[PDB]
Amino acid sequence: MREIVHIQAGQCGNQIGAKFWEVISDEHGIDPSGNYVGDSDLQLERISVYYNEASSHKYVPRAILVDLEPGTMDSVRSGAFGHLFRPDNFIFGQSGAGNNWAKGHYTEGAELVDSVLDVVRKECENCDCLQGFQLTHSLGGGTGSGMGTLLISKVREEYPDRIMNTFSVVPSPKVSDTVVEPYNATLSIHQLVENTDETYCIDNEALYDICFRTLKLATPTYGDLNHLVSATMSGVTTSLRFPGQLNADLRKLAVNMVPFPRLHFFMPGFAPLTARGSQQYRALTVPELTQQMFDAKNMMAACDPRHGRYLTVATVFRGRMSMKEVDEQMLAIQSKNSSYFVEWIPNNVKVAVCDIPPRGLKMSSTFIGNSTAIQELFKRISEQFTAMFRRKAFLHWYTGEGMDEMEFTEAESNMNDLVSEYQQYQDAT
Amino acid sequence: MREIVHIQAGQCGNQIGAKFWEVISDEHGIDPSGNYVGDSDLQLERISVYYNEASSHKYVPRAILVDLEPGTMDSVRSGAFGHLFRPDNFIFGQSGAGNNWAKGHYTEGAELVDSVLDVVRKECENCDCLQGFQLTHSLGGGTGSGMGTLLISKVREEYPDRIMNTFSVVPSPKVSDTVVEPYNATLSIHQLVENTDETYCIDNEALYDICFRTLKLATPTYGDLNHLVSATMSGVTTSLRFPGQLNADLRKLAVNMVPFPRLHFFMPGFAPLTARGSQQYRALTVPELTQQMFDAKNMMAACDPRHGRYLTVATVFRGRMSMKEVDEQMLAIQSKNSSYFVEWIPNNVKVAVCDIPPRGLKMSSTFIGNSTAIQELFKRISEQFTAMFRRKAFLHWYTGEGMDEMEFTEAESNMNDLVSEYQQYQDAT
Amino acid sequence: MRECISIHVGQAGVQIGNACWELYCLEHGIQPDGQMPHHHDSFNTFFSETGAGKHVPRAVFVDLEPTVIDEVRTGTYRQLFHPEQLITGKEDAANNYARGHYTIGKEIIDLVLDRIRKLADQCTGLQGFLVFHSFGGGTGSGFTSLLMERLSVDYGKKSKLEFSIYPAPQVSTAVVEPYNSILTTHTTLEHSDCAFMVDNEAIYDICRRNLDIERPTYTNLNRLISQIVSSITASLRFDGALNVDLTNFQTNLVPYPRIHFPLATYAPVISAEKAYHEQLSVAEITNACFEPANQMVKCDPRHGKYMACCLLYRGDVVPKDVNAAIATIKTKRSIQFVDWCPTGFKVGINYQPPTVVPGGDLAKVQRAVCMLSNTTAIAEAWARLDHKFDLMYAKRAFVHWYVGEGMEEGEFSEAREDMAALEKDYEEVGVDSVE
Amino acid sequence: MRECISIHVGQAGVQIGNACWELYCLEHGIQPDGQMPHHHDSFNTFFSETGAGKHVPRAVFVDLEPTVIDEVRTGTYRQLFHPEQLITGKEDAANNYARGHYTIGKEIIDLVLDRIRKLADQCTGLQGFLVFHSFGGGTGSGFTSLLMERLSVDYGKKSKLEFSIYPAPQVSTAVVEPYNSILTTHTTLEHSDCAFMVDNEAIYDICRRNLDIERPTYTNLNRLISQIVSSITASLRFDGALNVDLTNFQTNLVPYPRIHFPLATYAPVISAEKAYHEQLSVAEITNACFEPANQMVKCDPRHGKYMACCLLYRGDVVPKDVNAAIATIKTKRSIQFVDWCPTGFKVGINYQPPTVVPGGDLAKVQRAVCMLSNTTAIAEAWARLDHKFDLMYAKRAFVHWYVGEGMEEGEFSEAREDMAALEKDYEEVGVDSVE
Ligand SMILES: Nc1nc2c(ncn2[C@@H]2O[C@H](COP(=O)(O)OP(=O)(O)OP(=O)(O)O)[C@@H](O)[C@H]2O)c(=O)[nH]1
Ligand SMILES: Nc1nc2c(ncn2[C@@H]2O[C@H](COP(=O)(O)OP(=O)(O)OP(=O)(O)O)[C@@H](O)[C@H]2O)c(=O)[nH]1
Ligand SMILES: Nc1nc2c(ncn2[C@@H]2O[C@H](COP(=O)(O)OP(=O)(O)OP(=O)(O)O)[C@@H](O)[C@H]2O)c(=O)[nH]1
Ligand SMILES: Nc1nc2c(ncn2[C@@H]2O[C@H](COP(=O)(O)OP(=O)(O)OP(=O)(O)O)[C@@H](O)[C@H]2O)c(=O)[nH]1
Ligand SMILES: [Mg+2]
Ligand SMILES: [Mg+2]
Ligand SMILES: [Mg+2]
Ligand SMILES: [Mg+2]
Repeated sequence: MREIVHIQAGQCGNQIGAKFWEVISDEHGIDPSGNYVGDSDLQLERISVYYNEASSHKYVPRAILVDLEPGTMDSVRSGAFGHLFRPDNFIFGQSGAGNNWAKGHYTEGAELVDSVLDVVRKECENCDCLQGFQLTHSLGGGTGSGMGTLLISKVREEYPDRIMNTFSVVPSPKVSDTVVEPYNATLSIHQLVENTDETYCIDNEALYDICFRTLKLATPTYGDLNHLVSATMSGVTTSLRFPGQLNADLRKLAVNMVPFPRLHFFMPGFAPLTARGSQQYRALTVPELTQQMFDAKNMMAACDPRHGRYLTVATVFRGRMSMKEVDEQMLAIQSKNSSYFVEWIPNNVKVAVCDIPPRGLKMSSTFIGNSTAIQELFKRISEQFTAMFRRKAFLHWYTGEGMDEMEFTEAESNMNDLVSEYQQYQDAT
Repeated sequence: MREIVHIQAGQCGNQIGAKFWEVISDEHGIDPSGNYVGDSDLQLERISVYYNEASSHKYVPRAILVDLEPGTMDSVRSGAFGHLFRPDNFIFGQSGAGNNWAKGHYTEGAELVDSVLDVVRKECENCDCLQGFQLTHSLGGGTGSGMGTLLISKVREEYPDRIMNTFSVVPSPKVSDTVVEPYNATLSIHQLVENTDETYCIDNEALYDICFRTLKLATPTYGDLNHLVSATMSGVTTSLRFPGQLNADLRKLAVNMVPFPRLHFFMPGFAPLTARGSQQYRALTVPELTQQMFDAKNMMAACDPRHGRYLTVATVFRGRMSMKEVDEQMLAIQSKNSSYFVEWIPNNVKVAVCDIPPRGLKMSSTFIGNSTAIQELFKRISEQFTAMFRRKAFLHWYTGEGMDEMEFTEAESNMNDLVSEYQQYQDAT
Repeated sequence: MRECISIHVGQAGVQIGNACWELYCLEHGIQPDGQMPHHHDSFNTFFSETGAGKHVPRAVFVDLEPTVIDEVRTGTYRQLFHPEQLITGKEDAANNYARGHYTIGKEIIDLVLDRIRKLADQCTGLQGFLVFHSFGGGTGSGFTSLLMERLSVDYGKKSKLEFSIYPAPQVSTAVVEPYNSILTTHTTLEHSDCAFMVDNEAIYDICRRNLDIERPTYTNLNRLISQIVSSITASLRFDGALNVDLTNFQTNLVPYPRIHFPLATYAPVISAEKAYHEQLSVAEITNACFEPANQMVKCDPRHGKYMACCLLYRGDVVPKDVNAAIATIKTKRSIQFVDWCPTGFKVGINYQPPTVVPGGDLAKVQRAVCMLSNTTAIAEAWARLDHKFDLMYAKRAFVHWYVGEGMEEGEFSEAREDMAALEKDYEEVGVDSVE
Repeated sequence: MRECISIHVGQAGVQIGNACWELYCLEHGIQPDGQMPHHHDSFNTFFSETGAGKHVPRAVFVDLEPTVIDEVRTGTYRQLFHPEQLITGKEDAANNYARGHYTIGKEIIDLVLDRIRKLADQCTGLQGFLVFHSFGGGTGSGFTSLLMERLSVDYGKKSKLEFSIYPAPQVSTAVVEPYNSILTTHTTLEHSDCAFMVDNEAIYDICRRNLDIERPTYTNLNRLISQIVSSITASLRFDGALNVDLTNFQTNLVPYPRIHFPLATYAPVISAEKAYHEQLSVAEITNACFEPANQMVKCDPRHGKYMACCLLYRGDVVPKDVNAAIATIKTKRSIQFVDWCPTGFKVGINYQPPTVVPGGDLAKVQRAVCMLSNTTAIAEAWARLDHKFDLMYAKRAFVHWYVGEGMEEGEFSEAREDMAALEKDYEEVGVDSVE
């Protein structure tokens, strides 16, 4: 019922997926062996949205793990939670793209997308009513970025009447993990802009700040970072995974938050985030949940909404609560924080309520805001790319495997046009 | 009741039959010693089709094993599972045919053929109502191709009102086991298309691809390659050996599959084919079995069906299954793949259901489709024979044993005529 | 059951046969005295069983001089051979083709034929003959050419295989090799189903380079020869997943009645200390056997085309990688086939791993490859040898020894033009032709 | 699964390779004789597995003089290496690039190419070549040129990484050193993806100051360079929180077709008695690695600008503190990057802590950092070498030797002009420019 397919690309994709399926197995009470061991029947009432049933009451994730380098697959196969995936899903190449868009989009891309499209067509056969696609990847690496672009284009070609959500790990503004980010970022951004539905931009240094300050962790690792990202994603999907007083789903979110075809870049957030020690000194309640959601410090993207205006906002709550407090207090938010809301969208508000709380907590909430503060991120990336390209550095190996200069020119022009439209729509009357 | 006699010519036939009569014993619960030790009584209600009852409840196969060289019998006679054959059946000659057509059809095989016809006529003077003959020969060697063709013409005379099915092993396109393949192949087909009812063309590396890719085996020996040809062989004749909701038999397939006397070259296929570790992660049900049939990856003849159109298709299901799924999906196959079916045979599908599952599996099915993709198989063989004969290579060793250049004129011309009519029917309207 | 007899003539054949029959008893577990300590026939095609537990070979040792046969009688293999077969004359032929073919050949040719019909009737399913004769010598060239006339008439159409010893281009033991070779080839061209060529200078390079031995005596060199000899008949004596008989190669490697001159090759050939550091896989020994530095005739195949091929594996061999390894050879461009031979390979497999004789140079091995490729590279061997003989006949050197012993000057001209005809036909067929 | 092969040229190459393969043997837990008592693939990247439990390296030792190869044969690593690869000529080039590239170099290059082809066809997913060679050595430079040309001709687009031995400015052991350097650099400028530089005087300064050893034999220097090699390769050889490959190294370090001359650095390098009184934190080891007194090329980056940097951390590591240290070093004043490279950092992390050899000069560590910097401080070294070569050549010294060994004057002139242009382009790119 409303089947959804998960696609993971690059090392980030595989790691985030491992943590995410950890979260899903814990939520639905699935043993690492693959056999149900829980007690509640509400979880099994709707178990087939992500998992698939198999003989001897086994459950197999609808996962498509694929990466050019085989190290990530070797790690995930040798480690725990490798006994429930189906081996046919595990696609791996011969060598990583080496942080090269050309190698990730033209050289191994052909064969790899052929194989992965065959696997996708096999997977979509079992689905009863396909709902949409999920793709978690990074815009910084080569294989994940370029091959995810090619896969997205071909999947859009095959399935026009369907939606896909992309969880992109945007490169951090303050620090760069690699050297040549801007070329890859600009090319992937242009391709996504032309051929995607919605994008939940997630940053890395903002999540570092969130994990250090709010959660008070001395040495946070990628395990904790991916834990938080997986929690956000599970909170997003629980709306149609679980019953609730006021339900919502992916198409509802998309129609509520894409007012224009070229404006679908979002900013997520999660609440509450409390340390193990400081959890007993605060009473969990809707006021502090909403107030913690609506402060920039608890924003998962490295941008400050104080410099922009919330174009639209979605709040997906969980646990058991009451719409009275939910609405009356988000109303208080709208009244108090009016100056940071757009004027030509009266009632720029969407709220949904689930019924099953997150594990080990009374109630939580997920925020998804479409704002104009991503404009600074796009313009900073544009500045870096235009400087590095006017020097013409690193260019002749992007040229050496298929590309040439006019593609870079057109990508820069398209991205700049998007920036200009974003700004002039923020500053409309 | 409805008796059948099984013949094995050449080295392959004695090797294919070494495992063919292994699965039949397992199906009917027959010990290697020859004494029934089974429990279910549904096996013995029709046990006389293949096995022959003798004194003291000992059953002996109704098959004859023959070769010109004595190396093959010494393996099966001295080895295990050789206690159940009757020693009179083991006909062997003096020396091998040496990969020569003439030595297997005129010079050396003429002496032994009188020693095997007198066994065939003796073979079922006790057979109540003969259904037909099963022939398991090869098209590459001399004894299997040469005399096995001579045996067909002699058997055709004594039993004209009967059917025979040849489970031939047509030579491979990429690799040749012997240098002089095209001479033996073309000289054999010229007499096959005259006095045989139906033919199962099988390649060797087509089994290599299936075993390596689908079954995930790294070192497939002939013990495992021939074990899959046995499964297809048992599936075709399981309809008249066991009860079924919709029964068929060997005479039913021939009329449904041979629209014209010169067109009886088929393409077998089996499903499911799952490894020993990747089977717990897949639930066996009717949907994927039909899907696994029609993809070019899983077919036992190395010929891509995408370049041709199916003329007729017959699927022989097994196991226990509701019929609705069996036929509701062959409409979807006919609808989704409507471009791969001939137009002037509406409803070109034959189906049949048995009621006994294959050992160790919940259900399975067998596909036998008379396609037009055989067109490319005969072009390639006739192409190799065209260039080789022009230089008269290896010819000076065929003319010395009865044949002449006049004989080769008919073989190429009849092949060229046959392959043309095998094609212009596809292009007909 | 299907029987083949071996004719060993000259000190070349006898010395080869001394180590050749050394290997068969090791393969079949036969003690030198005939006692015993797949199995149970194995030896029935070579070892004709007698009344007692002894097994006697089916060999016909023949020579003109009584020298080389003497140590065979007095060697460690004294009881095994049946004392009657060791036919010996009184004096040799002295590298004279005329002496061994007209004068002293006839006075003893009637004695060897008597032991042939004696042994041919003793067997039931006789298949063919194995000949172990050289070219340079007199009793190994003139005398064996007499046999080829005698066995051909007595037995019309049977297998006639020769394991010759090709004279080396640079290495030259004798001084009248160009006279003996051309006279031998012309007479035995039409009386041989197939003749495996072996050169003496080629085996030095194999032993010096591949095996790394600095003292390659004839004991070690002849050991490398019996391995191919035991390889050609390795399918008759043992059961394999894909068997081959002596008519298979005879049918697969002879596109024309005249072009029946293949050349042997063996693999793997590696040392003892180097064994521990080698993987020894099916994929590499196919490449190792095919490299031009491993053939046993000093003729690099790169100069010509491969007319045909034939492979006989054994041991723990799986027929898939054999299919895989052979398939990729056609892609590699050190091989070059003829246009009218799109399919040009033959594969045979066996279930018996090769066994190394104790004290030998080779090491224990689980796989073996023995390639027999008829190729155009042997065309240069005849032309180069034909140049040497044509230089002799210009001033009629050494001729007076031949003419006075029972041959005519006209017979020399016929053998000269015959090699020109063979060289012309072999090159013309090997080279491409219009239409 | 991704296979890289190592070619060691010259005496320096052989000794460095001995140390490097020793370090690999301790790293993968393999005994010297091939047996063994994250882990098991790893060793499949280097150690090809034979039939038994033994593993053999993928090394190709090549030299002209036989003395050092005899030493490595007689060393304790006599069973591990496959005896065939140890290719030796008969006489050395004697510090003559002409001899090492034209006269004798062509008589052994065929054998080394044959062995390279054999090993490369043996593997499956070949990655690239690592060449360990010196610059002063005549055989080293000549074989470097010849092997670069041959490998570039044979294999089109693969990784070719070099670990050179840069000539020291003040420390000197040769007289034809400028000639060898100019010729080899001109020849291999266009035939190498990324060439690292190591200098002996810099390593001596490091060992004197940081480690405080008064008797620094070549063993300690070789140990250091082997440690850098193992650190750069541990990314392929092991799994980590963020992996990096050789193609990543190239695409993140070298920005231009010619400017591909980085330099290596290792940290921490501290003694044994000083180990107890130190904390060994991520930030402090990062600062020590970026400290200009730890670089292994005698050129202080204060005279130039950093252009690209790659750092591999191995052991227990937190990406947050890695990020903090990188950010603070980026914001520090003394380190200065180029304007057109706003992001000049590439970080990799590995979960395997380094292992110290027994009896080594270094101490056990839980965190290690390897740094590879492409900067403009190498321009001064290029200019100094060019000035030395021009001063020596201004009056035609040793030119009679070089010309007599098959050379001309155009080669010298074109090498001079080529390095002049290369230095000019290097300085122009490194220096800041308006717009
Ligand atoms: N949030 C998060 N990001 C990660 C994690 N691991 C890696 N990344 C990001 O992923 C980027 C690396 O790009 P990838 O596509 O994974 O590169 P790769 O998988 O090594 O293969 P190539 O693209 O060919 O280099 C880095 O810039 C990181 O910012 C992680 O655990 N969590
Ligand atoms: N599928 C399959 N084919 C086999 C097997 N063994 C042999 N063959 C085929 O059989 C062919 C050999 O021809 P045969 O007619 O058997 O030759 P023979 O029986 O040995 O006797 P001759 O014809 O005289 O050589 C080869 O081309 C193989 O392709 C097997 O185990 N499985
Ligand atoms: N491979 C091999 N060849 C040998 C051996 N001994 C001799 N030969 C070859 O035999 C040639 C000599 O001619 P033979 O036919 O043996 O002469 P013969 O057998 O003594 O007979 P006569 O010519 O009458 O003396 C030499 O050129 C050698 O090449 C051997 O032990 N092994
Ligand atoms: N790092 C390091 N460098 C060395 C070592 N041994 C020698 N070298 C360098 O190698 C140079 C000598 O050149 P080689 O390549 O060894 O010359 P060769 O091996 O004698 O052979 P020829 O060049 O023909 O004379 C010296 O200038 C040293 O700088 C060593 O153990 N470690
Ligand atoms: Mg990667
Ligand atoms: Mg046979
Ligand atoms: Mg003699
Ligand atoms: Mg030297």
